Amino acid sequence: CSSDSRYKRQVSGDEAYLEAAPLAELHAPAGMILPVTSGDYAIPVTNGSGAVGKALDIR
Amino acid sequence: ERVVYRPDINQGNYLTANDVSKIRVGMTQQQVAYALGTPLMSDPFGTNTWFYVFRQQPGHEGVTQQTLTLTFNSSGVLTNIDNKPAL
Amino acid sequence: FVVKDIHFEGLQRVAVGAALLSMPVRTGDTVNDEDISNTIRALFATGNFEDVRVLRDGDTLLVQVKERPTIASITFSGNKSVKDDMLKQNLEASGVRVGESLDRTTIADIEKGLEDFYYSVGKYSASVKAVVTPLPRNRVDLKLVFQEGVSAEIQQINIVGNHAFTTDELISHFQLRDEVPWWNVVGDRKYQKQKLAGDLETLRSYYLDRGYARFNIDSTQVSLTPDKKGIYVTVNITEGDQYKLSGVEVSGNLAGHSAEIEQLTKIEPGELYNGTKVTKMEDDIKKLLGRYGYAYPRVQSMPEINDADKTVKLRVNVDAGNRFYVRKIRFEGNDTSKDAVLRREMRQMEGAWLGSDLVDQGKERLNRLGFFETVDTDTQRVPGSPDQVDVVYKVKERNTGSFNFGIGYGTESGVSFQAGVQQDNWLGTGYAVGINGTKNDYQTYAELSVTNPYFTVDGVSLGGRLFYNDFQADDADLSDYTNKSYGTDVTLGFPINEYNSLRAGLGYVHNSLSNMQPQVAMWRYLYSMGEHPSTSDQDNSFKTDDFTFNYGWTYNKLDRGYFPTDGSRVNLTGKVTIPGSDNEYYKVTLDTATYVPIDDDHKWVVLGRTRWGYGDGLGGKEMPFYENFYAGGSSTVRGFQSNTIGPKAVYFPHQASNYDPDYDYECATQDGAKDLCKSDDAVGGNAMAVASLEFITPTPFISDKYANSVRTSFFWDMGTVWDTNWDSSQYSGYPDYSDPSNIRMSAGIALQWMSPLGPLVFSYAQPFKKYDGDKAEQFQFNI
Amino acid sequence: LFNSEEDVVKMSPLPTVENQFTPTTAWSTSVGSGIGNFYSNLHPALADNVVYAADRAGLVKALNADDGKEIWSVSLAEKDGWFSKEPALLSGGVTVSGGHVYIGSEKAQVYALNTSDGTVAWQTKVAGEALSRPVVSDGLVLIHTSNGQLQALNEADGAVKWTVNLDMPSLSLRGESAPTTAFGAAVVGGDNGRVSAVLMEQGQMIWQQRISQATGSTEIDRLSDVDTTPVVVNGVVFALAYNGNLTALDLRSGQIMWKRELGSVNDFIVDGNRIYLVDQNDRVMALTIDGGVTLWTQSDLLHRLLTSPVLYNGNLVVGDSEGYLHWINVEDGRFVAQQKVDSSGFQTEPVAADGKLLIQAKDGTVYSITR
Amino acid sequence: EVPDNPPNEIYATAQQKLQDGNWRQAITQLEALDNRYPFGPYSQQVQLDLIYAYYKNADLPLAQAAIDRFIRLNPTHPNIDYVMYMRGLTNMALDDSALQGFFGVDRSDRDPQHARAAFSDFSKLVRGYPNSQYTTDATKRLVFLKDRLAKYEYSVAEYYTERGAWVAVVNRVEGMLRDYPDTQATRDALPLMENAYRQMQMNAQAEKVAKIIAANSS
Repeated sequence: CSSDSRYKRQVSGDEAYLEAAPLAELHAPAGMILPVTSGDYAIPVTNGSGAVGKALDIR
Repeated sequence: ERVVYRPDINQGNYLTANDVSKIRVGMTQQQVAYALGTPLMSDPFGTNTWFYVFRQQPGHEGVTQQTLTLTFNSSGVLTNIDNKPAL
Repeated sequence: FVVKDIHFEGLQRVAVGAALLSMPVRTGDTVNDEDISNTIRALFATGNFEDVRVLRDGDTLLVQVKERPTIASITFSGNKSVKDDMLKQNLEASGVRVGESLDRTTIADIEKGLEDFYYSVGKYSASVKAVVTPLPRNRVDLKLVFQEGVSAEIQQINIVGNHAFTTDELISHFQLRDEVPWWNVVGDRKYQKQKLAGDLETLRSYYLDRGYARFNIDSTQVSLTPDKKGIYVTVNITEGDQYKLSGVEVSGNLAGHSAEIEQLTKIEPGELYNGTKVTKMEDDIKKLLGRYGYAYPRVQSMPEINDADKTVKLRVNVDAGNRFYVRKIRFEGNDTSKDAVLRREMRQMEGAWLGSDLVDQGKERLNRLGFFETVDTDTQRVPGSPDQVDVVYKVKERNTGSFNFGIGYGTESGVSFQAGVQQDNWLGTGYAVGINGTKNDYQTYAELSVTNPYFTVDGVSLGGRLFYNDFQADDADLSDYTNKSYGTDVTLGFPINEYNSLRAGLGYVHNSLSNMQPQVAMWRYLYSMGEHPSTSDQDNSFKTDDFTFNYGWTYNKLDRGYFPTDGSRVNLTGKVTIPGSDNEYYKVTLDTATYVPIDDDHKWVVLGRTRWGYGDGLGGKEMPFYENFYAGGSSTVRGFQSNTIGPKAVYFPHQASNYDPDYDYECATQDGAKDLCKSDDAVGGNAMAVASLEFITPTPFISDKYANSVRTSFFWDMGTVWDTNWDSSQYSGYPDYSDPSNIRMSAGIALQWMSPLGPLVFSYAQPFKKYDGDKAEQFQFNI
Repeated sequence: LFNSEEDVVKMSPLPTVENQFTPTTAWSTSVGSGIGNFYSNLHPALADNVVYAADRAGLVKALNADDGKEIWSVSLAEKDGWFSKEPALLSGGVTVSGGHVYIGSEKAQVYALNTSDGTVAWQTKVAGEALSRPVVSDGLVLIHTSNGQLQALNEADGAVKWTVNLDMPSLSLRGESAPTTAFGAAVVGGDNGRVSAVLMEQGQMIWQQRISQATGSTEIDRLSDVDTTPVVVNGVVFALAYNGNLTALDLRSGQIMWKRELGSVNDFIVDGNRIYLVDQNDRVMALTIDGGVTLWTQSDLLHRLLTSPVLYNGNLVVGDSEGYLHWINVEDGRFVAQQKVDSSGFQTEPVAADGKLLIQAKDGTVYSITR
Repeated sequence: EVPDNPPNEIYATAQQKLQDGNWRQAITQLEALDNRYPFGPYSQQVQLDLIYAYYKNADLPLAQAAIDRFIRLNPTHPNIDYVMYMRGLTNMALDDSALQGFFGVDRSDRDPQHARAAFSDFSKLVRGYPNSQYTTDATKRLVFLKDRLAKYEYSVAEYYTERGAWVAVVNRVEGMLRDYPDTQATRDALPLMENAYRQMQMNAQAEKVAKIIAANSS
């Protein structure tokens, strides 16, 4: 049929974004704090959790 | 630095001596912004200090720089026109 | 009545409820037969229903419908040259497509709009017959029978009211073409009124640049010549007698640079008026104030035409922006190679006033990159302040990876193969990886060429080379003169100007020679080496550890790094020995690449690729024979085989070859061919003069979607390579090659197809001049 | 070999070459290479035993109308412009009115060549080339030019008496609106497919009625070159619209007696009560003058390059730019003859004058024809 | 593709090739189903299986075409939480992909475009749909994607430190700051802002950053 690295092929999927890269907020002193959240940077940690990542099925 | 030519490095954004004399301690930011618009650098978390800092280095003959700040107060009324030379 | 139930027959694209809402009576509404006939027509107002027979069972409605919708196919027949989709676009304009609502009414309406599309083509002599062919369960095939007669073509243009310049004079300036004799072709003559509109503006310039500023084209009357091909134009103009640029009075917000702006408006008061220069001279202010920070310098001129002396008076009104527009910049299409790699290819810095051309200079470095497909940007003014412009450099990148081939034979010969593989912008780093080598039963070879182009940011291309030629000639090895060669070179770059860049490194080689051949020039360099190795034998071994300083410099004002169409690049490269070397010589060569647009649209472009060189000793010990110059085969001159342009070595009266085998490897060995024979492959000279001249040529059979990556290019390739020390006093009874006229020649075309492994080029070329004999393969397969 | 090169689709050929009453030439001659395949409204005028004919690059030859022996010759080849000795390039036809030969030229010029020698007894530049033949009448050289300008030039010395914009869209809807005179009115059609009457004396519109279509949004062909020039039987305007659509109107008010908004006609004459015509399909029919009742037809010419229908030698005669001539039945449409005297053909009109049938050919020029 | 067949016969043949993984021939069914029968009762679920087939065939814009189709076919549906995830997830897959990862080269400083197009729709999922099995995973992606664009923009911020336009350093750093409140790439842009001030001899403004550094030494 096919061949790739002595397998057939390799398809797309991720758990790396599920690994959710570490974020360390500012402890910045008063009068030395920027408006440090702008844009669509708005992540409500919401949970209908279900399967997640590659285990998350998609229909 | 035993080289003579360098590909010339600049950094503009500077209120010239006209732009210094155009404005005065007491002006609003707007009073400067009608002529001189925004700065490309202000205070991020303090007062309204409008920074306009020139830099340039031509030819291993040193670097030049003209560091201009415009400290408007919390109300934006100008309180300091500090233009600093190189170094 | 009042309907208790509607019977919903035959809908098949619309729903029952979607029918029911298109029915003015819904199930339960009071019902008139007026409303029933309204239910007839408003379901015809679906556009989907062939017939609508609304009736009722007393009051219980029933709607008998066979239906128009989803078209299963639209068959294009007669759509030879005009694209299906072009013809489909008028159909796609007509609200009907495959899977849409048919209407058997709008058949000629689509067709007329297609002849109205034919009207726009450059013809009307073409027709279309759409044929409805009903298909299963509602469906319909739309067979479009195209009755395409003919186009139109430019036949004549009468310009009345013109008395200054001749009409056909102007037609020669006009892209409306009409001259191809049967023995004189300059192209073709075919028609568009859009050329006409531009050639009206070619005319509109054509009086204006003189001084005619009350020049005005009154009207233009093109023929309905009764042939459906004939174009006879009756242009009405007013010649509009000339005016003089009698003065400039530039004004407005001149932004304190008006003296410089006055240098852009240094005119002659009373010169014969050129509005196009005036059009240009407005923009001269705009780039200037652009370079002065003001990205938006509104400059409006007004040549106040004074007819009382036949002059104009150029009012200009200027209004600049503010300086510090360059706030920051953005980049897009940086999705494989590093953003900061593309950010360092710019020249306008953020946190600054604008120098307008540094963007374009920065975009030219990206245009001179060659990992790109196009280089563009977005120079939006971010709203909010007159120091607020970000520049969003959206660009497009190109594919990489390449191959070069070489083989004698597989699975029946020995382990013999030539390799080579290329990976540049190596994993999105900008690094170039090009590595080759070969292992055969003649020799073994290893080589590397990998650069860190920005190991240091100041142009510092950390490019190192190593090679290991275990060159053996494994057929009679000791008699076939084994010489293993290996050595190093690391080379570096720096932008000495911002379009000029230097190259420099140290070259080392470790040649290890053994039983040199009885060639005359072979011992002759060894004679200049101070050696006196024996002509009549193959007996002598030799090592050299030559330490040279190689160098270079790159000029770069040519368009693309991968597919240019305009400009030139100068790349001088050479080497000179240092003390510590086993020989004191030099070796310099010259590399040329210029692109001159034959077509101003650059469809044809002169491709001037010539090669030059000279290397000699530094006194005493000569330049080695392996540093000679050549051509032939895949080279400047192709249609040949390799090493056909140069000196051709004579052998010596010689027996002991170490036994070159039994009438094999004749070098005037003892096995036949003795006593001073001469080879015909070019062993090459210490001077190079070769030149290849090529032409970008568009094909009409590959679409320029994917013909634009293909450069078909014809050539008449020729050149001369001679050795200044190949003396006629030493080479008289065998041919001499110290003349700087040794013109071999072969002419033909190359075949550049751009594959996913990059451009792969073959060639066919025909030699008709061979200076002192050339091995010629007319079919040439380079990449 | 050539079996697989390219493709087009086009017209139908000529059927029925007939020789029932076998035709001939009255004489044969030439005036150079004349009106040509280049579309131009030049054509000779036969008068006074003088073949007033010109080739459209040069010589205006008076030939004798017996043998085509030259009576005089001058050349209207332009000695002036951006260049000396440029060709003639004439747009309007030969108008011999009094002692001048008036010809509208593609140099946007109208001349008056003195009929005794051809000396241009006056010359006048006009507003564009003469798209129609200049109707030289009442001292008014009345032209429908390529811009549609009703111009009146003094036919005595050259003096524009008015220049009034005629009816044609922006691009030249090439086709005649030749200002033919009726009842002291300038009776003009229009290349938009309208029809009008204007004042003959000053160029003041008596009326103008739209008849039918034109190019643009009811788009008609590039072959559409239709004489909107009327043949007004005294009070009844018999004209075509620019798409060939025939009609009958009032002369002084433009009130429609009848209208063929079905007309597709190249060339049209009113022959008694029988409008004889050359269709755009080149089918020769006979419509009425109190309607469009087909009195007879002939499809024995189909998609030809026909000239105007004329009656000569006892037959309706039509020729073509295919070079055929044909002697149509005056009744139902049968060729009683066919005369192949050219094959380059005729853009000029069959002049049944001097008892001849005068045609300058396109390139193999002037013949005269009889039977 | 698939000829005129019963829609359920096409759908059952799809449901083989969806369970087969044969998206090549499932989309051959599922499209030619909705090419002839987009009025199917499962023509919502066809698009739900199409995006399922497309993205698993890695047909991300054709997924996005079917997504926008399912946006336009079913703007009211339970699986728009799937779609608003899939709007992010296709843009998550649209952003960056290469063979270099087996050898150790990364792209989080290459494509910001579909990164933010993922961040828009993933956050539109976790705002608009807290109910889904997608709203927790995408939240983790969004936590990852904030630092991903930070690693992009810090790589930009590292560049202008090398350029010598020290306004252009600190403008990226407040761009690092005001967009990313918490990323380490911002926390390491926090030295670059003060040092660029020390280049412009704005040491006084640089020491205000040093207290932030002293605060975010924690």
